Amino acid sequence: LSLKGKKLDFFGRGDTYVSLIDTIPELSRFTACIDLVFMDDNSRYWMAFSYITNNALLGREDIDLGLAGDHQQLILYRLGKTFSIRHHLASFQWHTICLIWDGVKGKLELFLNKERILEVTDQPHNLTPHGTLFLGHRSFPGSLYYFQLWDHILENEEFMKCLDGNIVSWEEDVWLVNKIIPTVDRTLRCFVP
Amino acid sequence: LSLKGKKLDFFGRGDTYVSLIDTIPELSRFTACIDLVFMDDNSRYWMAFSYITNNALLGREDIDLGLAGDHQQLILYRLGKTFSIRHHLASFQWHTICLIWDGVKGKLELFLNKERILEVTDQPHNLTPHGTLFLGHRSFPGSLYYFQLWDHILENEEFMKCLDGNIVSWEEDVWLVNKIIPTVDRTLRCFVP
Ligand SMILES: [Mg+2]
Ligand SMILES: [Mg+2]
Repeated sequence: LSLKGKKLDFFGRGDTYVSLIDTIPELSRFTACIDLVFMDDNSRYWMAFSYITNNALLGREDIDLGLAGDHQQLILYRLGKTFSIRHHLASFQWHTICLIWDGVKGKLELFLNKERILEVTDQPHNLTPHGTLFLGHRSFPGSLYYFQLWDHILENEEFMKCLDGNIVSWEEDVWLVNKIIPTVDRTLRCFVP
Repeated sequence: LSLKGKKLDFFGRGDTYVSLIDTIPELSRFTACIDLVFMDDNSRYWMAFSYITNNALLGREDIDLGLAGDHQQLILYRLGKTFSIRHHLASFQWHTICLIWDGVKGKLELFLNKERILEVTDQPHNLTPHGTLFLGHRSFPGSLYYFQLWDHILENEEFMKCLDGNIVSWEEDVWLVNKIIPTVDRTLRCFVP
C-alpha cells in the first residue's frame, strides 16, 4: 500500500502496526525523519518507529534503531544502547523528528524540526542490514506521518522541504498495514494533489 | 586551600584555573555535582570541570570526564566520547548540575537540579584512576561553586541537601588556585557559619 497523502491514526489501537515490505540495506550514513502528533497530554511509554533484526527476537530487548519516548522524554535506541533526553513537546501539534547516523564518525544526532537536540557518540558502525522497519508498534498515542529514510546526511535546512527518502519513502507502494486504516488529510504538511 | 563559603569568579579570566591537589581513585560508581552561574547571555564554548589523565596530554583532544557547553548546549565528555544536549539555562541564576556514572551498568546521567535531562549508555567502565580534576579551565563565563564528588549514586532528592562529597569536597583544604582569588558570598546556597 502507498501512504501518499495519508496519516496513521494509531491512538488507542493496541494490536495495530505498519511495516515496510522491503528490507533495508546496509547503510554507513543515513537520515530518518517522521512526523508525529500526540493526541493525549499525559502518556506512557511509546514507540514511533523501530528497525528490528534478529537481535530483537531474543528476549525482545535489543532494538538496532528506534525512536520512542514517554510523557517527558524522547528515547533513541542504537544497537541495544539507549539515549534519553527530557522533552517538552506540545500535544495536538505536529512535530518533525529526524535522526542522522554517521557510521563513519560514529555520530548519532536527533533533531526537532530544524534544531538539534541531541548529539551522541558511539561505536562507528553501519546499520545492520535486512531488518524490518515498524511504525507505531501500547500503540503510539496519536498519529504518524511522512516517514522518510535517505542513505546520506541531510542538512538541517532540508529537513522541512518535503523531500522523499531515496531508501524509504512514505508515498511509495511499500507498506503493510495491520488492522489500521490510513486516512487522508489534505492539511498535511507535504500534501500535494 | 579550602573553598568553604567561597565561590570562584572565573568570568573573563583566561589564565586562571583551580585544580584538586589529591588525585582521584578508581571509581566504579560516582556522583559529581557543581553549582554554576553564567554572567553573560551569549557565550562561546566553556568548561566547568574536567578530569584529565595522560590520555589528554596527547594532542589535547581526549578528556576522561568533563562538563562543558556553549550558549545553547551542555556537553558531557566520557572517555573521549561526547554527548551534547540543547539547553535553555538562564543567565544570572545559579544552577546545580549533577552527573551520575554507574560503571557497572555503563550508564551516565545528567541532571539539572532534581531533574534528569540526559541518560546515555556507553561501555561499562570504571573511572580511570589518578587523573587531576580542574575547574573553570577561554575561562568559564561566570562563577562556580560547591563541587562535590561521592563514590556512590545519590538519588535526586539528595542533590540539593548540601551534602559534602566523600571523595572530593569543596570545604576541604584540597584546592590549588592559579591566579584567581576565591570570594566569600554569604548568600551562597549551602553557606553556614
Ligand atoms: Mg516528492
Ligand atoms: Mg557539611
